Amino acid sequence: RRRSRSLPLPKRPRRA
Amino acid sequence: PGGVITSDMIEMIFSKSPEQQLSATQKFRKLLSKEPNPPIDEVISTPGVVARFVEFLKRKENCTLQFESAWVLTNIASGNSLQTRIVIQAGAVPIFIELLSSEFEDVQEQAVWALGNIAGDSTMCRDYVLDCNILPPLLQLFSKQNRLTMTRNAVWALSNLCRGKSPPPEFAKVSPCLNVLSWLLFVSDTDVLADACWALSYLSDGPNDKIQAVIDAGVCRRLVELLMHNDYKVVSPALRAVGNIVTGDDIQTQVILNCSALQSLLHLLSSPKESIKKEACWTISNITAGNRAQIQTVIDANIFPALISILQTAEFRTRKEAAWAITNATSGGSAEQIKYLVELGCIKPLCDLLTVMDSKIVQVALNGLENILRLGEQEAKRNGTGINPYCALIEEAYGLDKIEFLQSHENQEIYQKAFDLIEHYFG
Repeated sequence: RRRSRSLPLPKRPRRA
Repeated sequence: PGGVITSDMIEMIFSKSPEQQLSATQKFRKLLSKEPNPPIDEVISTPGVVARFVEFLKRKENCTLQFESAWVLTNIASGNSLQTRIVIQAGAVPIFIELLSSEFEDVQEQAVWALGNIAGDSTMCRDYVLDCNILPPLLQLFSKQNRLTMTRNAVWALSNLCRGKSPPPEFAKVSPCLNVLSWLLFVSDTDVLADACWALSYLSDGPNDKIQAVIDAGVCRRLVELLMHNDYKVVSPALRAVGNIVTGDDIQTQVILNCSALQSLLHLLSSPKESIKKEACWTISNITAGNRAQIQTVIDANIFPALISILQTAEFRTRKEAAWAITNATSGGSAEQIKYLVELGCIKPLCDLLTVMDSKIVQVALNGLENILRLGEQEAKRNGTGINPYCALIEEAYGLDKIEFLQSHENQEIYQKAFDLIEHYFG
């Protein structure tokens, strides 16, 4: 047997 | 509007002068640093402006300008696919890759950032970036263990390369990172450990030979030990990775069990965090779908009273997984083993499931009750008495009522099962 299960948002902006 | 980006910014960006080029670039960079909504669309909409930044990456004599430009492109390459495609179409990728090798640290860093954004945009962007040979010079970057921000960026970008099941990357294009990855597990930084577990979970998320490959880089022990980490950031992805590895055959799962994972999984079954308990339940269900000895190792870790308590007390997402964990054990267990489950009181919690909406769970619960009735039938003949010990016990938990009620359930297999069981085990 295998498989909610979600992930981090894939993109990241550089802030500041 | 339009003109919410300077007329002078275009003028400076396009000038002869390095000072003005940078000055404008900085304005761009700060405007794209804006938290609420940065002007991605406006920037993309002045038509030679992206390309200019991409050309500024080529200015090997200028650290600042290369850096600010990579920053600008990093941000355009954040959020959506259509704005990202502009950065790709101006050929920024081979340049950023070549910039992985710059003598400048800041540039090296920002470039890995931008490449992480681009790879994280889609499946085909991911493969497109692999195809441009990002790996060797990316992997090369971990060889300086001194600087932290760079290492974070890199593992981060790296997990973007491994991510995505539709289609998965070409494994051979991505499996060279297993070495670096296995040993980044012993590093100390939370973010670095987290991403290396993400990456390792994406790589373990497939067929048994891909799992094998993850097993052969020897991360299992670190991975099981990271189940005890104090920061959720590390525990979730580690839990996924261990969770993924135990989807393999019995041998592969044994490797996890040989690291004493169960004792840590038991702990996790009390997490404040529901997704953790849920994930730990699911991981367990895949261990109790193994051979008699694995089931028995789950018994001896004392896992089962926690599963039962979960079935009684938790969210339906969580309880689904506990329920599978318990029924799988009834399916692959010895008689002594199921007797142990009954003696623990697993009968009522299965019978309570019988009246929920999700039809599969009902099936799961019926499957487990069948298994138990079957052993009890097998017992009435070994000993003298022709009475099933588990009939009276299932009745007493109002299980008998639920099963008859289930004869008028709409689902075909449900009503059938309920019917055959009444007929086979009840009078």
